[PDB]
Amino acid sequence: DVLMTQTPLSLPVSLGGQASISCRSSQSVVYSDGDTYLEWYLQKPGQSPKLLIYKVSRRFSGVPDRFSGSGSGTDFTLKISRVETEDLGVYYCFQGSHVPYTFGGGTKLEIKRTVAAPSVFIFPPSDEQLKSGTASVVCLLNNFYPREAKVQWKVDNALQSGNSQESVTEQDSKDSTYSLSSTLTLSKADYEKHKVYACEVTHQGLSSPVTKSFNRGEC
Amino acid sequence: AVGIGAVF
Amino acid sequence: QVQLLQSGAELVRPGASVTLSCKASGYAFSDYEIHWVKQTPVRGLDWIGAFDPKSGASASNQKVKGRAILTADKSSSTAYMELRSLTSEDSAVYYCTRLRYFGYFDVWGTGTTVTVSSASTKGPSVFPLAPSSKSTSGGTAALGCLVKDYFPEPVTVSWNSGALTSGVHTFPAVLQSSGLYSLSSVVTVPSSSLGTQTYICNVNHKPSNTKVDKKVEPKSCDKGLEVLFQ
Repeated sequence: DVLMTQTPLSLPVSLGGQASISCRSSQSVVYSDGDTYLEWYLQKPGQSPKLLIYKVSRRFSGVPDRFSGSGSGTDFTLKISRVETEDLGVYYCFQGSHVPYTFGGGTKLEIKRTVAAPSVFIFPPSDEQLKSGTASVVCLLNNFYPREAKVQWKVDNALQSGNSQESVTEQDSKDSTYSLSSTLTLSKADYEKHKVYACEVTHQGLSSPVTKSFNRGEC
Repeated sequence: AVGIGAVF
Repeated sequence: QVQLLQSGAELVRPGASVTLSCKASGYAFSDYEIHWVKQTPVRGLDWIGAFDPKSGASASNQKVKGRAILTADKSSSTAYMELRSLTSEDSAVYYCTRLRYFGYFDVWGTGTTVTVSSASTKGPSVFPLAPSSKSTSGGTAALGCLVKDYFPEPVTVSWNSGALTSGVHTFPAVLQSSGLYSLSSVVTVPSSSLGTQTYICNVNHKPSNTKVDKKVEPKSCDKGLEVLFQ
């Protein structure tokens, strides 16, 4: 009913830099008591939302000086100065002046840091899983930046397609890297039909693509 | 926020 | 020690109802309203409604009107939200949070993952991702646990009953074509610790009451038999 429109949807910022998030209410959010109950909340990956700013510019206890809120009436702005890795998350404005209370749509902070090449690890299927009739081969790309990365599977040196799923973590709160898993799933029959399994990884931080590989029965 | 009960 | 306790997860059929509970402690229950906030990846945070135990008033947002009933039991310090005629649009994490008049949302529950689905609950299979030279690079070894074919979300994974947190990555679950979820949890450790430290992953899938502690043991590789393409 009172509509809160937050911009931008995603905000790249270099570490140690300054980020600016803006939020505009469709109507005034000054309450009859004179105050403006405009709050900024942060939701970090895997956690509950947490309060940063209340009453456009006042800082919840424990919230560093680097976070400062401002604005008036229709237009509000949260400023993060000297951004640190821990500031990663989705920032939301919120009006608590007129029922029904409403959140902005959120701004996902994206921290820019130096290039970091992935460490690459490969895991053959466990004997226990092989008893079950399926084989999962896991390739792990650990702690890399930036996020773009290419992972290709080769079985007996033949490129694979359609039989792998990958998943990527959020930016790490301590070092702003990503990690990625790529899981090649095969029937046990298909797995026992071939010998060589290889994960090939291309990433900007690597002078050339890295391949990790093993033989069925080796480990 | 104000609270839905604050005016009572 | 103010806290708000919510159940971790509820699987509910489409067209049925769910009852969410928020059990407060560490403060005087009547001095704070309880508000309900729906979280999803794309639609963000969504103020659902509120109940004030002092005045007894309630309110809810326009979209959920007619389907949401907010109440509270002061004697047992517990607020409730009942939501009826559920569809998959209602699948989300629902948080409760507290609010003193003219205050702010300073304390939050940890959220109830509600999944609206007609599929049944299924506990996971847990398989080791054994450390070996193929998962060692330099002085760092990687190891983990594959948590396969469970429904619904979420699952928790800890390492060594929570004593091991540094270097842990638990990946987002992926919905397989089977309709079941799978996830991996990995951790990097010093490779010299492989011969001397025991590593256990603690997997907990509460919706199915499945608790698994899997010891992940190192494996030796016989590099002599390896055939390579380079």
